[PDB]
Parts: sequence; structure tokens; C-alpha cells
Amino acid sequence: KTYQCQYCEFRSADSSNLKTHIKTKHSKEK
Ligand SMILES: [Zn+2]
Repeated sequence: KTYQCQYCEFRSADSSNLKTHIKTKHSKEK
């Protein structure tokens, strides 16, 4: 299988680029 994002519809078959995704796209610096 693949992985999914729990914010948007970002389902990638990578972890290194899914966790970074979450950080740089949902939980950045606020
Ligand atoms: Zn996302």
C-alpha cells in the first residue's frame, strides 16, 4: 500500500516525503 496525509488529500508512497510534507504544508511555524 501507500501512505495518506491526515490534513489534505496527499497520498504518497514515501514516508520521508510525507512527514516533511505535513511539516512544510500544515504544521510549519505559527
Ligand atoms: Zn497534506
